[PDB]
Amino acid sequence: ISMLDTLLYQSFVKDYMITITRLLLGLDTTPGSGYLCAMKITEDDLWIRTYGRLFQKLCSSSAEIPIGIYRTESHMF
Amino acid sequence: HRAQTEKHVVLCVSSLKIDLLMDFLNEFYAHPRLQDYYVVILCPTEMDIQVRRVLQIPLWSQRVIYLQGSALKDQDLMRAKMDNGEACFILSSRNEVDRTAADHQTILRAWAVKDFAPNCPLYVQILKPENKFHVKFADHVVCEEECKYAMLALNCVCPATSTLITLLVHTSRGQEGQESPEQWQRMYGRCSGNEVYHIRMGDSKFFMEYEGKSFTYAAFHAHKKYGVCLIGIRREENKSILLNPGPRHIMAASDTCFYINITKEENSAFIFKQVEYVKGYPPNSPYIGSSPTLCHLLPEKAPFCCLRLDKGCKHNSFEDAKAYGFKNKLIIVSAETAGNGLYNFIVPLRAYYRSRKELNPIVLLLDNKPEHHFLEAICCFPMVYYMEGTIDNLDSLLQCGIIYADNLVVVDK
Amino acid sequence: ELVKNRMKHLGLPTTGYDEMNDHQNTLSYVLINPPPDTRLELNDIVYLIRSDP
Amino acid sequence: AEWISQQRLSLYRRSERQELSELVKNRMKHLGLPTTGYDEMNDHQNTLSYVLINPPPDTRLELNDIVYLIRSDP
Amino acid sequence: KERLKLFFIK
Amino acid sequence: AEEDYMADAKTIVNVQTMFRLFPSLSIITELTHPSNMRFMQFRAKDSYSLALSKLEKKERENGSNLAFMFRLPFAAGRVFS
Amino acid sequence: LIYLSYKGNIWEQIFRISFILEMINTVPFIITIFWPPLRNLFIPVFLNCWLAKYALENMINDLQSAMFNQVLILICTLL
Repeated sequence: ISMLDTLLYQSFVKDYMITITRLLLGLDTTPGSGYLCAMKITEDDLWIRTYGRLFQKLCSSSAEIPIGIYRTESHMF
Repeated sequence: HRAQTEKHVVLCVSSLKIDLLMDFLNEFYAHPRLQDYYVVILCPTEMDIQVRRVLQIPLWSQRVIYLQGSALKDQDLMRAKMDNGEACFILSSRNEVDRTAADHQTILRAWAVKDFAPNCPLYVQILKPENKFHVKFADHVVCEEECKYAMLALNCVCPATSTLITLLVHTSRGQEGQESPEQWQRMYGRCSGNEVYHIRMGDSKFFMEYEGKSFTYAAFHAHKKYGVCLIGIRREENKSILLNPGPRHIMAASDTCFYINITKEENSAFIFKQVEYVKGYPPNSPYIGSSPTLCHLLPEKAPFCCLRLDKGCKHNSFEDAKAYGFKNKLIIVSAETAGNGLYNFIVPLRAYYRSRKELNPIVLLLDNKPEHHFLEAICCFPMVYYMEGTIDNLDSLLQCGIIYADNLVVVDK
Repeated sequence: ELVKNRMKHLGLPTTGYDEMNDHQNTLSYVLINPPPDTRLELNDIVYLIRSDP
Repeated sequence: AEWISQQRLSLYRRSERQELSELVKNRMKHLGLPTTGYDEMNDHQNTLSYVLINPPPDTRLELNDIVYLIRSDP
Repeated sequence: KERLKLFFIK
Repeated sequence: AEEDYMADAKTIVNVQTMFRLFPSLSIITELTHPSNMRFMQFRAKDSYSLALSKLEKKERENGSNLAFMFRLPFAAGRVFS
Repeated sequence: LIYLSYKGNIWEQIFRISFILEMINTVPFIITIFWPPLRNLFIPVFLNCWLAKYALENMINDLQSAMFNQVLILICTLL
């Protein structure tokens, strides 16, 4: 919950921040806004190599901008 | 003489600990523009020995001040001088056993600051969403239950939304993973600095002539060129902030745009130079400020008997999760009581915009019974059940179906 | 074998511990707004942002 | 349902006064009571008020003032 | 103001 | 409760709930401490209530016993200590 | 050090403990350069002890934390 406290402290200079963090989850139902979601990069999706080229598909498909990614490397304990 | 000329910031609290203090001290002074501002505590109870070790460090002895008193009585407000204060924070301490008791006191302090100083901006923190509307007059509210349970729900859909937001809200220059040997460690350190910033369309190095073009047409051209992701827009007509407007939003000449980068334009210009469901609103909103998202719902609201797995009802008599035959893997939620956070869990997971065949069923492993308040609120939603058990008891878990389950949320106290 | 004995007590199919729950212990981490040149590995999950109809 | 999408404009663009009225109105349908009593019977007044004790004889008397009388026993 | 300030105090 | 004036918060929150719900409803109460008259039927966005706090300070400075006097919930007869 | 922390008020800097002691010492030394007969005049540069004393306090508390280090200053203050 340390992050929820840090949100409040940083929001002093960044007033907008509270509304962003609330909208990211999907609590404030502002008509024009959207929501956060996932898309798994399967064996078929390696068509595209890099993160920059990935925009050409996702932006031109259906208004889908990406924020970041979630990798899975091999390291078995 | 200090209060007239020099700056002034306040912090009210139930009982100040090291974790509330240290994290505030690090994050507040991390802001480069806001370094010289003075800090003042307004704690009712006596000092710990650990908190004295932090205050007595040379630099924090100068700026950080401790007033031992409560926000209700006016002498503690008169010594601090709230009327000419820059900001005022009020933290609900994760300290008292009863959560509503700690919250009612925090709301009572919020009025005391509002009644004393009218123009002083409140940065209130609140536990329960039930008593959120009592401090909706304040500028910035942080319902910690809503935010906790909503992230835990959204973690089920997209893996690590918790950490995704943690790095956005945390202040950081991004100097991490430099001495670290591995590839992922150094690249993960670059992402620490990434925080959301704001700029207007006029003074825009990035979006100088992408006005007539579409929304994503600007971001792709910008990101390949410089390396900035466009997020949100609010024109001067209304302050309603957006997140990924569609292509129909045309980029105006004076809109306060929002974007993610390590730092803003003004701080560093290094890179600058070189089956029979229903879609509808949830009727039983359990609290006042519950913005109702469009959601999947049952056509007829199923009774209290059909919600509980443990006993076979007089509609479809089944006991364990295997007898129902749930397609798609399961999600579980352990909890102390059936609070309104578990309603805030269900909302983002059971939305209309989520695909109906991707709806992973929900189980609420409550320790106590569910109240008639919450049972009526949760009543409407599809494929959500409960069983009275704990995480320690193995047999109670296996009935719910650990054998096939993607995620398992845990919330204890 | 502890869990497998609990499944016989409850009256459930014992296959689900080993077969359904295949045991994976792979490393994982997150990235936020990387460079355009950065690569894309197999089985990565990308945080998209949709829009309202 | 082509037109029910507009319900969000009514929900978003709304006051807490409406939220609280519609909360209570849903509780009245649960209990099985006439829903008219929130707005019609309870008309919402927020006028200022205060007390005075033994004022001067010259002091005036406004409309809808309540005077603290003292009666006697038969 | 700019150059010496980052080396003196900060 | 450890502190004095925070002990009767439950009642103030529950009444302030009922005040927002039913503006029409005149609601009377006995709160324990006399400091918490201000919080009884609290007005957030109204300058006239917030102006009286500054007037209430000058009462206490002059050496007046009846300080709580000027709060609207008191004088209306909907609360007393 | 004035141009770094020039926070509106100049009287926050000039009339202080660390600054006045310096101006009592260093201003005469600049007068001894311009005036040729004032080399033989008495200048209280022995007061630099109280400046070196104050120079230690800011230096030492840059980094028990200040048990032995504080007591060493309390000896310096007396000596």
